[PDB]
Amino acid sequence: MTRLTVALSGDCMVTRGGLITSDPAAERLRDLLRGTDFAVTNLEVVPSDGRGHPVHNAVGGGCLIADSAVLDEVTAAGFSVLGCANNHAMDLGTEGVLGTMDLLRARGIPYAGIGADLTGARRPVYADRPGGSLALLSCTATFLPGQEAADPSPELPGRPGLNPLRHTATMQVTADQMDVLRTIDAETGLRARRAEARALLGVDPALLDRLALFGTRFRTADAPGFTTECDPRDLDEIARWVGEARLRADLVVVSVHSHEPGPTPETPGEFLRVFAHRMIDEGAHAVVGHGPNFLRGVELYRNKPIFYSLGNIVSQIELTDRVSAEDYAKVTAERPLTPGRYYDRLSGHGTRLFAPHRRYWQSLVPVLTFEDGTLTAARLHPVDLGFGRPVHRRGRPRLADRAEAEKTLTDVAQLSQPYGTAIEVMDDGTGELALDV
Amino acid sequence: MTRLTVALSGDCMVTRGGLITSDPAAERLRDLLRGTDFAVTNLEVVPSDGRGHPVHNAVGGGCLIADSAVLDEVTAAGFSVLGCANNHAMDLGTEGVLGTMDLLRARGIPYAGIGADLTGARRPVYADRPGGSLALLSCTATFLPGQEAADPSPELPGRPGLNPLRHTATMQVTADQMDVLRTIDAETGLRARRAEARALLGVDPALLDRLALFGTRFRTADAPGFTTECDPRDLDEIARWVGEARLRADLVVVSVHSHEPGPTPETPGEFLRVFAHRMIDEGAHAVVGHGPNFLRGVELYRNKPIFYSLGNIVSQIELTDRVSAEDYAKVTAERPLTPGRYYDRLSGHGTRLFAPHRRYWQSLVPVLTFEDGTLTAARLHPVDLGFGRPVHRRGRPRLADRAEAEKTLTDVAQLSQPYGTAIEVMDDGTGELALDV
Amino acid sequence: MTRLTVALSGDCMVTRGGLITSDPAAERLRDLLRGTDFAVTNLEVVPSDGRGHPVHNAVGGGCLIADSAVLDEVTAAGFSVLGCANNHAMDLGTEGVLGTMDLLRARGIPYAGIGADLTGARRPVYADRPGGSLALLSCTATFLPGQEAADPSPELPGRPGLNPLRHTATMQVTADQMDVLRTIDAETGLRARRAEARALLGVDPALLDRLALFGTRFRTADAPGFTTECDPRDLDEIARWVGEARLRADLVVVSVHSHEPGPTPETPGEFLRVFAHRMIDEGAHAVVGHGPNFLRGVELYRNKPIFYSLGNIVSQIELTDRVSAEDYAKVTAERPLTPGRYYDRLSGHGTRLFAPHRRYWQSLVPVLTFEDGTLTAARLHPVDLGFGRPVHRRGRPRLADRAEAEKTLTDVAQLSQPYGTAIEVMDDGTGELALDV
Ligand SMILES: [Ca+2]
Ligand SMILES: [Ca+2]
Ligand SMILES: [Ca+2]
Repeated sequence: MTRLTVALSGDCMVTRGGLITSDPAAERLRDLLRGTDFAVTNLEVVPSDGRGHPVHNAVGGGCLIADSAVLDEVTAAGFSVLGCANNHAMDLGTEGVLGTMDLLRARGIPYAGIGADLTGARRPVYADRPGGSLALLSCTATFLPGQEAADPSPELPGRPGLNPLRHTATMQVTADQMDVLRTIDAETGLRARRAEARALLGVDPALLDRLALFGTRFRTADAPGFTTECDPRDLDEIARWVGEARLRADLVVVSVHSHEPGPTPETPGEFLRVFAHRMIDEGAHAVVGHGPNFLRGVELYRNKPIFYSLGNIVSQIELTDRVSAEDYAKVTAERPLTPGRYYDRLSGHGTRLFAPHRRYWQSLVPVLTFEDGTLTAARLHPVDLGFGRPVHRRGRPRLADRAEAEKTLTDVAQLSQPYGTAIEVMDDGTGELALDV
Repeated sequence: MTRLTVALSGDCMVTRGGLITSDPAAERLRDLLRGTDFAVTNLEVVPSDGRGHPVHNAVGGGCLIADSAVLDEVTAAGFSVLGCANNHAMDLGTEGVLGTMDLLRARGIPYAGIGADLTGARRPVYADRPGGSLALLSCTATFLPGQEAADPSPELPGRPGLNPLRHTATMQVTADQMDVLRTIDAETGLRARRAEARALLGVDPALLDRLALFGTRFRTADAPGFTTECDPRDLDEIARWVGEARLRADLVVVSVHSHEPGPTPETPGEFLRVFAHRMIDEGAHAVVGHGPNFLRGVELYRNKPIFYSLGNIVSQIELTDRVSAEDYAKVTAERPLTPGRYYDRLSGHGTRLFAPHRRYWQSLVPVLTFEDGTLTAARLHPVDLGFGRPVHRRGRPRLADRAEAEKTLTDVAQLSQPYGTAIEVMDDGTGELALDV
Repeated sequence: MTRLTVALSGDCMVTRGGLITSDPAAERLRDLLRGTDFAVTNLEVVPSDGRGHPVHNAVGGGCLIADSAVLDEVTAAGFSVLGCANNHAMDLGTEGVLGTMDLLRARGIPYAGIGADLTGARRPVYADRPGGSLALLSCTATFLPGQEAADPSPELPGRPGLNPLRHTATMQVTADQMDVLRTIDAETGLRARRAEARALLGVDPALLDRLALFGTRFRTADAPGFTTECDPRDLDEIARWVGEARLRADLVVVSVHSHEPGPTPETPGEFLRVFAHRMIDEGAHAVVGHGPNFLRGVELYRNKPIFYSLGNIVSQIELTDRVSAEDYAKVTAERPLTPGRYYDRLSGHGTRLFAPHRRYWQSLVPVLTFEDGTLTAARLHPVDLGFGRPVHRRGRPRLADRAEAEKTLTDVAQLSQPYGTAIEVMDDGTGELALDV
C-alpha cells in the first residue's frame, strides 16, 4: 500500500560551497538523493551567522564552524532530514545551538537531536511527504560532559543542548590487581585527600566488590576484561520516544553518533549494539550510525538494518575559515598562523591524522525501500571522497567508479560478516543486502 | 454576466504536513478546490510560532495548537478564504489570536471572524478575483464565556477575540414542577445565600412568571419543553454587517460554528435555524455550518442553501504535538506521558471518543455556482477521512470512492429530507441539489 | 529573642492620589503602618501603564484598573508586602498580570499570589527585615473560571494567572425532590440533548447517589441542606507551600480572598473555615481574609488568629477613570457617559450598591506582635472610610475617632462571639484580643 524510500549517510562536515561538483559521478549522487522520499544526514558542523562563543573542544579535533550558507549546499545536494546530535553541535555553546535551531527553522529544514531543553532534544521530528511520513530521532554517545540538554525545573529554565546516550565503562581486574590498586591509593596519600569527603557525605565515595579510583570504575573478576553499558535513564528515555514516534509515522529512523571503539577500532562498543537492538525492539525501522569517520559493519536484526557507521559523507575539516584561539594554541608557531597553514602544521604537513589513510575518504549511501513498514530492499551506493587529492578538493562526495565501489563494497561485506550479513553485487559496483523477507 | 463558483467545507483541524497525499483521490480533491473561484474552510486550529499561553479548554476537548507551517498546507490544498470564529481560535488566549492574525496577514490569506476588537471580528473580509468578489463573515455560537472580542471605550482598548452568536436556553416546566424548584431553593438554604445580593441590587436576581436558578432559566408552561433563542444584540449586529457586505461584493457567505444540538444530535438548534433564515433574509447567498464534527442536513431557503454542518474536512486532533499541562491532567498516569500516548489513554485505547464511529470521518465539499447572485448549481462531493485507518493516516481528506460516496450522499439526503431537499445522484457517487430556479 | 510586628488590612481599592490626607487621624494611620515590621494589604486593583486588554468581569462589579502611580501611594502609606490573588488581578488579562508583576518588581515591592505560571502564583514571597523575616502566601476562592494560572507542560508554556482555592457546592435534597429533578430533566427533553455525550464518553455525565444537572451538584439526603468543600488539589498544594515557607521564615501569613457567604452573609463559607484551620495546622502564624467588602468575625485557633474579612482598607471604586465598553453597556444611556456619570447611574444615583450602607465604610487594621513565633499581642485599630461623605472624598482611610471606633469594635466583637473570641477595649476605641498565652 505505502512504499517509501530512505537514503542514509554519515557525517556531513561541510565548510565550503560547491558541494556537488560538475563531475557526472557527483551529479549522479545528487540525483540519487533527490529521488528518494527522505534523505538523512548528520550535520557535523555548526552553521553560524555569529551567535555564540567557541568552546574548548580539543579532544574533538577542534571547533567545526561554518558559514550558514552551507545549509543551502546540504539541501541542494538532496538531504531533507538532518540529525544534529553529535560532539560538534555545541561548538559555539548554548547560544550557538540556539542559533542553529533558528537557522534550520528559517530554511524549513526538519531536524532532531538538539533543542532548547532536554525534551526538545529527545523529541522526534516528523517529515511529511505525499507518500508517507518519516520520524527521525537523533542522539550521541560522544560529547563533552555538560553539553547534554536539560529540562526545566519549577524555578529555573532548562539548558539548550544535545540528546545524550551516556554510558559507563568498567575495568575488570583480578583480586590481586585490585589489592595493588587500593595499595597505590593508600600509599600515595590519595586516600588521605578524600578524608573530608568522607566526613561530608558519610562514607568513602571510592568504596562502592566495586571500586572507583582515578575517575575509573574497577571490579574484581575471574580474568581481566573491559565492559561498557548504556546509561539506564538515557536508554529508557530514548526508547520511550521511539515507541511514541512509531504511533505517528510510517517509518522511524534512529540516528546515533558514537566514536567509542570496541575491542578493535572497526567494531562498535558493546553498549552501542545493545542500544541498536533495543531501538528496533521498540519499533524503529532502521538505525544509522556515525562518528569514527570510517565505515563499520552492517547488521540485520529482526529484518531491520543497523549501520554502525557510515563514515563521512562530506569531510572538509581542513578547509574551515574559523579557527579558535585555543585551537591555534595546539600548534607552536613562531608567527601568527592562517587557517590553512594551521591545519598543515597540525597534520604534520599531511603525514598524520586523517589524510594518509584511505578509510577516512570512502563512504556509503544506503537507499532503503519499505513497503508497509517491511524492508523490501537495501541498496548500497559506495561514495568516494577523493583520497590523495589536494586539500581543497578532497572531501566532496561523488558516486565511486566501478573499481573503487567494488573495493568499498568488499570492505563493508567484510566488516558485516561477523553479523551474518550477505551482499549481492552489481556490475557497476553498487550492491544490496540479502534479505530474509 | 458574472459567474462564480464557491467550494465549502467544515472543520479544518490540521496539525501535520502532507495534507494532500499521493492518492489520486486526494490529488483530485485539491484539483477540485483549486478550480473554484473561492474555497472556504473553518480554521479549527491555532497556528502558532510561540505567541500566547494555553487556556483551559477542557469542554472543547483540549487545546488545538499546531506549527504555523500548516497554513501552507491549507493554501496548497486549495483553500483561499478562512473562517476563524470557533471554540478553538482562543486556545492561546488574546495573544494567540493576535499571533494568528499576524500569521494570516503575512501569508496573504483572507480571514474573518477574529479581530483585535469586536468590530474587527464582526467585519466581513472581501476576497477579490478577476471574475468577481466574495464577502465572508464568520461567527460562532460555541465558545468559553469571555472569549468574545470587545470594542474599545473612550478610556480603555477593546479585547481581541471572536465574533459571537450568543443564545439562551429556557426550560419549560409545569406549575407544579416550578413550585418544587422554588421549594428546593428555599429549603436547601440557597435562597438565604442571596440575601445580600438582594440588599445590594434591590431585588432577588432569581425572581424575573420567569425564574433563574442554578444558572438556568425556568418558565411555567402548559407542558415541559425546551427552547433556545439567539441573543438579540448578536443577531442584529451580524445581520447588520451582512447587509453591509451585500453592497460591496457579488456573493456573501456566512460561516457559523455551533456544537449545540437540537432535540436529537443530528438536528441543529432552533436558534441556529432562525439565525440562518435571518442571514439569507438580509442578503446572504449561502450559510455554511460546522461544529458537531459530523454531517447535518441541507436546507434550501428562498433559493439559497443552508449547510447546517459539513463536519470535518481535516481531522488530526490525535496527532498534535502540543498538549498543555491541564490537558495532561485529565489522564491519570503513573509516568509522564508523550502526546501520542496521552491521546491513546484519553480515548480508552481507541474504544471511545471519535475513533469508533464512522460519522466523524465522512465529509462533504459542496461546490456552488452563482450567476448574478442566483444559485444555478450546487454539486455535492463526498469526502472520506479514513475511518478505521491508523491514527497517523486517518483525518486526511480525499474524494470518496463510488461506494462510499453513495453512502455519504444517502446520509445527506436523509438528514436533509425534513427540509424538503432533493438530490440528484451521479454514477461516480457525487450529486447535486434539486433547485427551483 | 526575635520580636516582630505585622499589620494586616483588607481590600486596597486605590484609584486616586493623596491616599493619606492631611487629617491627623489619617497621618496617624500611616505612622501606625510605618512603625510595624511588615504591613500586608490586598491589592484589589490592576496598576497599569497600558499593557493588557479589559476582560468582561460583570459579576465582579466591573473592571478595576488604575494609574500605576497608585503603587507609590500604597508604599508611602506604609504597606510593604502585597497580596495579589483576588477576583480583579486578571482584569487586564494575562498581559495585564504580567504588567503588574513588572511594575511591582521595578518598585521593589514584595508580592505573592500571581505569577507567570501556577507555581509562581503559589510560591511564598520572603520579606526580609533586620529583625526577622515574613513569608506571605496569597490565594483566592473568587475568580472567573480560567483565570487561575497554569504550570508548563513538556510542549507548551504555562499561563499567567492567580493562585486558586477552588471549591464545590452540593445541594442536599430529599429523595422525592430528587425524583422531581430527574423528571424535569427527562420531560423537558434536556436528557435527550445529552444523547451523543453518552455515546462519546460512554456514560451519562449527569449520573454520578449523586447527580449533576443545570451545572449544579445534587445529592439525596435526609433533609435539605447546603454544603461546600475545598478542592482537594488546591488545599493540598497550598498547604504544601505553607509547610515550605515555615522552614524559611520567622512568620508565615496566608492571605485568602473569598466573597462566598455562609448560611448568613456575615459568616464565612464552611470551606473557608476548613481552609483556615488547615493553614494553621501546617504552620501558618495568621490567616487574613477579605472579599465581602465588609467585616467578618475573628477566630483564635491553636493560639493563632484568623481574620475572615477585614473589609476594605481603601475603597475608591466609583473614582476610577478606566471604564470598559462592556461595563458601560450595563447602563442604558441616551448619550455617551463619562466615568463619574456612569457610576452615578449604576448605583441609582446613590440609592443602591455600597453607598447607602455603613458596613462597607468601616475597616479594621490589626497589629500582631510575635515573639519566637508565639502570638503575644493582637491590637485592633478600627478604620473609618467616610460613610456619607461625597464620592470624591469617601474611601480614604483614617483611624476612627473614639465614638466610631467603639462601634466598630463592638461589631467585630459580635461577629467574633460565635468563635469564643473576647476583646479588651481601650479608652480611645482601640482594643486587643484576649489571648491564652
Ligand atoms: Ca564526531
Ligand atoms: Ca468545534
Ligand atoms: Ca473582591
